[PDB]
Amino acid sequence: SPIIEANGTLDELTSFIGEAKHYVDEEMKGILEEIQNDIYKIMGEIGSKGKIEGISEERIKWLEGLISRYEEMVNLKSFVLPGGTLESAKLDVCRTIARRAERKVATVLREFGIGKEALVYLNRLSDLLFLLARVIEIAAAAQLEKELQALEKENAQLEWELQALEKELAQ
Amino acid sequence: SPIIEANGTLDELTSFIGEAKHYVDEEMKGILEEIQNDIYKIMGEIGSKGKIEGISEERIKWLEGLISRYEEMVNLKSFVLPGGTLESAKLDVCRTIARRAERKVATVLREFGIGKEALVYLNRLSDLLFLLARVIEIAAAAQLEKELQALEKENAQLEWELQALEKELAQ
Amino acid sequence: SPIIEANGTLDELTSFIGEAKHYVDEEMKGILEEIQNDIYKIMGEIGSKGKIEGISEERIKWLEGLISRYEEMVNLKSFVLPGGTLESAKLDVCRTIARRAERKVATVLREFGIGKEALVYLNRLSDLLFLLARVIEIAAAAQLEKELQALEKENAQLEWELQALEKELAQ
Amino acid sequence: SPIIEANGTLDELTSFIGEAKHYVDEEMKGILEEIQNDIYKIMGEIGSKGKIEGISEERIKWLEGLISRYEEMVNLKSFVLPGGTLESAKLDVCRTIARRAERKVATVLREFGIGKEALVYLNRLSDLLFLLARVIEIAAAAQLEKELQALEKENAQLEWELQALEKELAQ
Amino acid sequence: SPIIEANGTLDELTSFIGEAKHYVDEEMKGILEEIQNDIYKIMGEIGSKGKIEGISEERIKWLEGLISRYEEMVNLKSFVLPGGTLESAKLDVCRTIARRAERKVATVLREFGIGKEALVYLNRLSDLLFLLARVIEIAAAAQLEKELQALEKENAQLEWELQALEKELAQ
Amino acid sequence: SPIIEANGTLDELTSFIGEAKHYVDEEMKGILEEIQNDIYKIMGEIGSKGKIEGISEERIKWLEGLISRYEEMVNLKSFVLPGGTLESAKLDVCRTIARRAERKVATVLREFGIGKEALVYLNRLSDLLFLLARVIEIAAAAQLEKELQALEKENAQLEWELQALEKELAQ
Amino acid sequence: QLKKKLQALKKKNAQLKWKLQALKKKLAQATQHLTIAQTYLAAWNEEDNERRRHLVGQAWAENTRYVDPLMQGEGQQGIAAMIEAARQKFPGYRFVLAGTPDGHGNFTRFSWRLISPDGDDVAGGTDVVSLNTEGRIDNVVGFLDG
Amino acid sequence: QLKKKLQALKKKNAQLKWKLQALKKKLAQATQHLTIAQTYLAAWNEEDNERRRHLVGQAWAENTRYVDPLMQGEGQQGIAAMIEAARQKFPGYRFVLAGTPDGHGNFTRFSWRLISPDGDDVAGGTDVVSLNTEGRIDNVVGFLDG
Amino acid sequence: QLKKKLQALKKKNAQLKWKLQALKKKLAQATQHLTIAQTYLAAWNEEDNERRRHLVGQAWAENTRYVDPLMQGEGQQGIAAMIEAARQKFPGYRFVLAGTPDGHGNFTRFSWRLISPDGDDVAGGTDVVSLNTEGRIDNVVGFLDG
Amino acid sequence: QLKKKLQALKKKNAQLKWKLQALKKKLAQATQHLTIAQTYLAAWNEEDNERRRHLVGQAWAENTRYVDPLMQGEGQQGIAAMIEAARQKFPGYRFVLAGTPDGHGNFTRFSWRLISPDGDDVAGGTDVVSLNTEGRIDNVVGFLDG
Amino acid sequence: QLKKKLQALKKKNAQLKWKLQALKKKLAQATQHLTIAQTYLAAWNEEDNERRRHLVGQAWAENTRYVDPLMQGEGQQGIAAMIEAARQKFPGYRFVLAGTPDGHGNFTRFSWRLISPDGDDVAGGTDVVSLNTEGRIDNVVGFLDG
Amino acid sequence: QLKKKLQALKKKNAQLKWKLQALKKKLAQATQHLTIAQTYLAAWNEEDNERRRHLVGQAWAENTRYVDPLMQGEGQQGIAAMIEAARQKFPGYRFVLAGTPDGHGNFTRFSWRLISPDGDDVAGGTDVVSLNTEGRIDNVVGFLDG
Repeated sequence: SPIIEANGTLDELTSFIGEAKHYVDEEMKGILEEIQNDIYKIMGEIGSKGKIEGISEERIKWLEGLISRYEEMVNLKSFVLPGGTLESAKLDVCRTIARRAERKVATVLREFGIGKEALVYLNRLSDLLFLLARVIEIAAAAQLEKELQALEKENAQLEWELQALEKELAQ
Repeated sequence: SPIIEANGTLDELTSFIGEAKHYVDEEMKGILEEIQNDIYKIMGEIGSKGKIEGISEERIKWLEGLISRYEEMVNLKSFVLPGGTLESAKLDVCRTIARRAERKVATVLREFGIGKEALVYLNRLSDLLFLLARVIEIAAAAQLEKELQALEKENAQLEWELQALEKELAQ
Repeated sequence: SPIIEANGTLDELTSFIGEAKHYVDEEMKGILEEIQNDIYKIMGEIGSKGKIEGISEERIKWLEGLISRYEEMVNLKSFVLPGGTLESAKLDVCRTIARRAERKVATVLREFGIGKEALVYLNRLSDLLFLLARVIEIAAAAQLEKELQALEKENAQLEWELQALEKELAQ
Repeated sequence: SPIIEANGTLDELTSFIGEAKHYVDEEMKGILEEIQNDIYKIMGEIGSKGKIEGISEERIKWLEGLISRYEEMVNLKSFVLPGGTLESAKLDVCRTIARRAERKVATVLREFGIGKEALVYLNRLSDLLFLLARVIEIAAAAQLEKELQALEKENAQLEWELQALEKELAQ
Repeated sequence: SPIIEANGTLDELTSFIGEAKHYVDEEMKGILEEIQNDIYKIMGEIGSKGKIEGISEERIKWLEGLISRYEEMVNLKSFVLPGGTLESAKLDVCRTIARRAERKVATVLREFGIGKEALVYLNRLSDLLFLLARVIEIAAAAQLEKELQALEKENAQLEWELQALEKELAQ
Repeated sequence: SPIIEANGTLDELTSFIGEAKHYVDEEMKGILEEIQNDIYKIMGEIGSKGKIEGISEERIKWLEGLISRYEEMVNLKSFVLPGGTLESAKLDVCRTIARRAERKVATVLREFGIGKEALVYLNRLSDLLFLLARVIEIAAAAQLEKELQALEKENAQLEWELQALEKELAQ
Repeated sequence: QLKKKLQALKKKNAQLKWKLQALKKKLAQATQHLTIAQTYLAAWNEEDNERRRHLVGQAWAENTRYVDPLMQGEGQQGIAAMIEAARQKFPGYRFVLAGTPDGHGNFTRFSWRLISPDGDDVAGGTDVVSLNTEGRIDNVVGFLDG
Repeated sequence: QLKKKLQALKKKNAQLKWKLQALKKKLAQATQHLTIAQTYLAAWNEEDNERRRHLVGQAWAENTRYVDPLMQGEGQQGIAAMIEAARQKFPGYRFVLAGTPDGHGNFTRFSWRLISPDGDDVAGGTDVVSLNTEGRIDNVVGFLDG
Repeated sequence: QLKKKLQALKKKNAQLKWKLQALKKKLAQATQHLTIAQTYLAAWNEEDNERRRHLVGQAWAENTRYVDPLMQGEGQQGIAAMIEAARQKFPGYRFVLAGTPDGHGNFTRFSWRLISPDGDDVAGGTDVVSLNTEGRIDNVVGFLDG
Repeated sequence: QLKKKLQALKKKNAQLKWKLQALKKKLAQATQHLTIAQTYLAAWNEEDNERRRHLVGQAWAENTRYVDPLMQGEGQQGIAAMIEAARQKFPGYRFVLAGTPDGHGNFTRFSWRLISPDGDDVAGGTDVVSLNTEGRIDNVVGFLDG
Repeated sequence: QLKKKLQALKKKNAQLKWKLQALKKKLAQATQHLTIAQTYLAAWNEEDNERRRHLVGQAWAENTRYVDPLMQGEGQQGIAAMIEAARQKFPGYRFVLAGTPDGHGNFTRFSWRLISPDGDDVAGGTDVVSLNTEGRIDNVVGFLDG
Repeated sequence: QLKKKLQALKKKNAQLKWKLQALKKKLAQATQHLTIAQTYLAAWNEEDNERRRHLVGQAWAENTRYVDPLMQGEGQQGIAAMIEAARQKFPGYRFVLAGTPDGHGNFTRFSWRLISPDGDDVAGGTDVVSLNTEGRIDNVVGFLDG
C-alpha cells in the first residue's frame, strides 16, 4: 500500500515537527509551524490522488531561501555527529523520518504522477532540518564559547589581583 | 515478513506510550499503563499465531467508554494542528505509530485470521490518543485562559486605583 | 529498496541515540557516543556494497563485555514494563528502532553478503539497550529506595521523641 | 578744800558721762556730749574764782526744754527702781555723782559768789538724767512689749492652724 | 552735812547695785534686787531723822545667812586681787562705795541715834559683796578649769590615736 | 577721819583698775595689774601709820618711764574730751578717783609724815592714766583711720572699673 | 522674768512652726493618694471607652505595667485593652473608693469596693500604684480582699 | 504569542503594583503633614486656654522647643505661656491653613494666613515642625512671609 | 504511587519536625519557671542569713522591687532585710513549691505552700517574678491564697 | 559720725562689688555671642572647603541640625555639603557681621549682611545658634531680613 | 595667760582633729588597694575553676576589660576563659602579693611575685585595676617586671 | 567535558572571588593599625604644643583614658598635659614606628623605637589603642620593651 504507507509516514513527520517546535526559539518555531502547515497541504494532494490541488512552488522556493541563509553560517558540514544538544537531537530525528517519507512519496509520484512539487519539497526539507540542528549547535555552543572565555579571563584577572595584594601587605 | 514487521511496530508503539506517560497527569498515566498492558497481551496473540489467547472484548469497550467521555469535551475536532504543547506532542506521535501498526496488524488478521479484537482495539486506540492531545490542549490552555483574564482584570483595577489616588492628592 | 530502507532506518537509529544521550549520566553518554560512532561505520559498509571496510569484531566483543557487566546487576528480566522513568523510556524507544533496522540489515547480508559483523552487532545492541533501561530503573529507583527508608526512619524517630517530651512536661 | 573737792567731783561727773554715752543712741549721745562740753565750761568758772566767764543762761534753758520733752513721756515717776537695764544703770550712776558735785558747788557759790548759773544747771542736770534712764526703760521695754505681743499672737494663730489641719486629715 | 553726805552716798551705792545686777545670774540678780530694795528702806529712816520706820532685823539675818552659805565655798580669802573677771569687778566696786557709806551712816547714828540696824546691815553687806566676787571668780574659773582639763585630755588622746594609725599603715 | 577716808578711796581706786583691765590689751592689762599691786602696798604703809614699809622709789621711776614712752606718742594733749571710746572711758574714770585719793593721801603725809613716795606715786599715776586713754583713742582710731582710707580707695577703684566695662560693652 | 518670758516664747514658736512644717507636709500626702485613687478608679468607672483611651494616653506612661491575680498587662495599649474588656464584661458596674488612701514615696495603697449596678456591695480590692520619673503612671498592682 | 501574552502581562502587573506601593506611600505623607498643621493651628486657634494646656500636655513632649523671629520658648509650660500670651493679645484672631502642607522625614513645611476677626487677609507665615522619638512634638520653627 | 509516597512523607516530616521545634521550645519554658521558683524559694528557705546576702547580691539586680499585701521593699539591701526579718520571725519554717510553675515572657507564676516546722500545711501563696535586661531579678509580686 | 562713716562705706562697697559681679557677667555674655557668630560666619566665609570640613568636624557636633527658609540639613556631613554647595554657587561672596550679637542661655541672636564680591550691600540675615551639652554646635536656625 | 591657755589648746585641738580626719582617710585607702589585690589574686590562685566562674560573675562586671603584653580579654566570660587557660597551663602555681598596694581614685597599683609550686621566686608583675560605677571590676591592666 | 569545563570554572571563580573578599578585608585592617599608630605617634612627635591640643581635642574623645608603667591620665586635658610634659622634658626627641602594626576589633598593637635627637637607638615600646563608638580615641595602654 504505497499510498497508505506514504501518507502514514507523512503524518508521523508532521507529528515529529509538532514536538521539536517546543524546544526551539520563536523564529525556529514559526518556520516549523509553516512547514507543518505545508505538510498538511501535501497530504491533501497525495490523499486525493490529484483531486485536490497540492502545494505551490513558492513553498519550495521558501525553503531554498532559508536553506541558503543558514547554509552561509555553517562552514564544516561533512563530519558532525547527530544530537550535539537535546534541542538539536529533536531536529535530527525529524530529518530521518522525513527521509523515509520522501522515498514513500517518490513512489506515489512514480505510480500516480502527483506530488511532483511535494517530492522536491520533502527533499529540500530534510536538508534544512540538518542545518538547523547544526545552527542550534552553533547558537548553543558559540554563545557558550563566549561564557567560556569570560570566566577564563575573570579567573586570570583575579589571580593577578590577589598576588598583588598579598605581597603588598607584608611590605 | 508481515508477522515480524507487525510485531516490531507494536513494540515501538508500547515503547512510545512508556515515554509519553511521564508527561501526563496521574489519570492519564493510569490509562496509558493499562493500554501498555493491553498492547503486551495483543503481541502475545499475534506472536503465537493464535496459540495464545488474545485480548478480551471488554478492553475494546473500555476504550470506547473513555473515547465517549473525552469526545464530549471537544467541540471542534476537524482543524487542529498537532502538538499544541510539549505534552500533547508526545501523544500525537504515538497516534501515528499506532496507525502503521494498525495497518500491519490488519495484514496479520487477513492472512492468519487472528487479531480480530486486536485490530479493532488499535483502530479505536488511535482515535482516543488524538482526543487526549486535544484535551491536554484544553486542560493546559483553558486553565491558562483563566490566568489570562485574571491578570487582565487585576491590571485594569490597578489602573483605576492609581488614577484615583493621584488626583485625590493634589485636591 | 532493501538497501535504501535499511540505511534509512540505521540513520533513524543513530539519531535516536543522539537524543537519549542527553538524559543519561557521563558513563552512559560515553558508551552511547561510541555506539553512535559505530553505527556511522556500519552505514559506510552497507552503503558501499562492500567497497568500504565495515566494523571490526572488537566492536562486537566490546558490546558483549558491557552486556555481561550490566547483565550481572539485573536478576528479574522477564516481566518488566517499558519506560519505568523518563530516562529509561528514551532507551526503550531506541531498542525497537534498532529491531527493524536489524531486520532490514539482515536482508542486506542475505542479498549482498556484507554486514556479517554489522548484523551481529545490531543484534547484541538491542539487548544492551534493554538492560540499560532496567539499570536506569535500578539506579533511579534503588537510590530512591534509600531515600524512602530514610524519611520513614526519621519520621518514626520524631514520633518517639515527641511522645517522650509531652508526658515529660506534665510530670 | 571746798574748791579742790568741788572741782574734783565735777571731773568725776564729766568722766562718767563719757562712759555712759557709749551705751545710748545717737540722740542721747549728742545731748550727753553737749552736757560734757558744758561741764568743761563750768569747771573753768569755778576753777578761776570768777576770773573766767562761766556758762550762759541758755545752757540752763536748754536743759529745761529737754526735761519738759521727756517729762511728758513719763507718767509714773515716784516708784521706780534704779537700773532697769544695763544702759539705764549707767545714767543712774551719773545722777548720784552729780548730786554730790551739786552740793560741793553750792558751797563754792556760798563762799565765793560764783557759780550761780552752774549751781542751777547741775540741779536740773540730775533731774534730766533720771528721766533719761526711765525713757531708756520705756524705749527698751515698750518696744520689747511689742515683740512680746507679736510672739504671743503668732503662737495662738499657729495653734488654731494646727488644730484645723489635724482633724481635717482624718475626715 | 553728815545727813546729806550720808544719804547721797547711799544713793550712789544702790545705783551701783543696779548696774552690777545686769552682769550676774538670776540667783545673784534676785539677791541684789532685794538688797537694793533694802537700801531704799534704809534711806527712808535716815532721811526722816527717825520719823519713818527703818529696816527690820530680819533683813540683817538674811544677809548673815547668805554670807555663811557663800563663806563655806571660799577657803582662801586673805590674798586675792580685786576684779578677777569683768563680772567680779562690778561687785568689788560696789563694796568700796558701800564702805564710805557705812562710815557716813555711822556718823548719823552717832549724832541722831537712828540707823542702828542700818549701820550693822551695811557692815555685813560689804562682806557679802566681797564673797560674791570671789564666788563669781570660782564659778567663772572652776567651770573654766573643767574646760581646761577637757581639751588637755582630748589632745593627748588624739596624739596616741594618730601615732598608732601612722605606723599601722606602713606595716 | 583723814586716815579712814584716805584708805577708803584708795580701795575704790584699785577696784576701778580691776574693772578697766578687762577692757584693754595684754600689755595694758599687765601694767594695770602691777599698779593694782602697788596700790595694795601703798595701803599697807598708810594703814599702819608707818609701821609697815611702803612702796619703793623704783615703783615711781617705773611709772615715769612708762609716762615718757606714751607721752612721746601724743602731740595734742590740751583739748581732748574724756571718753572717746568705751575702753578709754574706763581709764578716765579711774584718773578722777585717783585725784581725790591723791588729795586724801596728801593729808595723811601732812599729819603723819608717811606716804612721801605714795603721794608722788599717785600724782604720776593720774598723769599716766590720762595718756593711756588718749593712746587707746589713737590705737582704736588710727587703726580705724586705716580702714577708713581702705574702703575709700576700694570704692574709687570699683567706680573706675565699672565705668570702663559699661562703655566697653556697647562698642 | 522679763527676758525669760520673751525667750521662752521664741523657743515655743520655733517648735510650733516646725510642726506646722511637718504637718502641712502630711496634708499633701493624703491628698496625693486620693488623686491617684480617683484617677485610677475614674478610668475604671468611665462609661465611654474613647475618653478612657485618651485619658490613659495622657495620664499613663508609655512604659507602664499592671499585674493582678487573674490577668496582667503593660503599656497604654495593653492596659487600655484590659480596661475595655473589663467594662465590656461588667456594663454598668462601678468601683467606689473605700477608706482613706495612704502611702509613702511613689507608692500608694488604697482599698475599694465593687458596687453592683443595683447598688449591692458584693466585694472589694486593694491596689498599689507607682509613678515614673515623668509624673506618669508606670506600675499598678492590685489585690483581692475578703 | 500565547506564552508571550501571559508573561507580558505579569511583567506589566509587577510594575503597576509597585507603583501602587510607592503611590499609597505618598498619600500617608501629605496627610501626615496636614494632621500636624491642624494640630499646631488648632492649638493657636483654640479660644479656651484650659483645653490648650491639656492638649499641649498630651500632644506635645516635655522636651520640646520653639523659636521664631520675635520670641522663643521650650517645653510645654513655656509654649503654653507663649500661646496664652498670643491669644490674649489677639482675641478673636484666627490662623487658617494655606496651600497644601508637605515635607519629608520628621520635617513638615506648610504655610498659613493670619485672618482678622472681621475676615480680612492681613498676612501669613510658614512653620517647620519636628516630632520626637515618642510621637510627641519636640521642635517647631516659624517664619514670616510677605 | 512511587513519587507520591516519597513526597507524601517529606510533607509529613516537615510538619513533625516543626512541631518538635515548637515542642522543645515548650520544655525550656516550664523549666525556666521552675528555676526561678527554686531560686526565689531557696532564698526564703535558706537557714543561713549570710549566704542569702551573698546570693541576692549575685542573683538579684541592684534595681529590683518587691511588693506584697503586708510589706514592700526594693533593692538587694531592702529585700535582704525583709528576708532577714521574715526568717527571724519564723525560724525553722519552710516554703515548698506547689503545682507546676508556668508563665510567659519575663513573667513567671507559681504557687507554694507554707509548711510549719512540724510539717503541717497551714497556708500558701502565689508569686510573679520579673527579670531585668541583665538576667537579674528586678521585680517580684506576691499574693495570698485561701 | 565716725562709726557711721565707716559703716556707711562698707554698705556702699557691698553694693558696688556685687554690681561688678553682675557687670562682668554681662561681658562674658556679649563676647560669647560674638565668638559663635565669628565661628559660624568663619565657616561660611572660608574659601577653602577642606579646612571647613575639618573645622565643622571639630567645632560642630555629630548630632547637629540646621534649618532655614529654603533648605535644611542635620549633622556635620549634611551641613558640610550645604556649606560646600553655597560657596560653590557664590564664589567670592562674603558674610559680614552686623550689629552686636546678643542672646541668653544657649541661644545667640545676631544679624549679618551679605556683601557682594565687589563690595555692594545686597541683603542680610539673622541666625539663632544652640550649643549641645558637649560644647559643640547642635542647632542653627537662620532667617531673612528686608 | 588664763584666757590664752584655753584658746591656745582649742586652736591646737582643731588642727589635731582635722589631721585625724585626713589620716583615717589614708587608712581606708591602703586597705581598699589590698582588698582589690586579694580579690584579683584570689581569682588567679583559686584551684577550683567553678568557684572562679561564680566569683567573677558576682564580683566582676558584665562590661569589663583586661589587657596585658601577651593576651587580652573583656567580659566575665572572656576573662573566665583566660583565667581557666592560665591555671590549666600552670597547675599548682601561685600568685603572691609583693609590697604594699597603693593607688588613687578608681586606680590601684600593686606588684606581685610568681611563686613556683616548689616555692622558688621566678618572676613578678604589676597590675592596675579599675572599678565601674556599680562597684564591679571593669578594667584590669597588667605589666611585667624584671 | 564541555558542560563540565564551564561548570568547573564557575566553581573555581566562586572560590577565588570570596578569597578576594576576605583578602581585601585584610588590607583595610593593617592600614587601620598604621593610621592609628601614625596619629598617636604624630601627637608625640609634634614639636608645636598648640597644634597638639587642637589635634587631641578633635581626634581624641572627651572620655578617654591612658595608663602606662610610670604615669596615667584620662581625658583630652589630662593627656594633653602629659604630652606637654613629656615633650618639654625631652625636646627634640622622636618616636618612630617599628615593625608593622596589627590588631583586631577596636584593638591595635604596634611597637616603636625611641630615637635620640642625634639619631641613636636607645629603647622602644609597645602600645594598645581603643576607639570609642564615635570614632574617637577612648583608651591607650603603653608597654616597655627590652
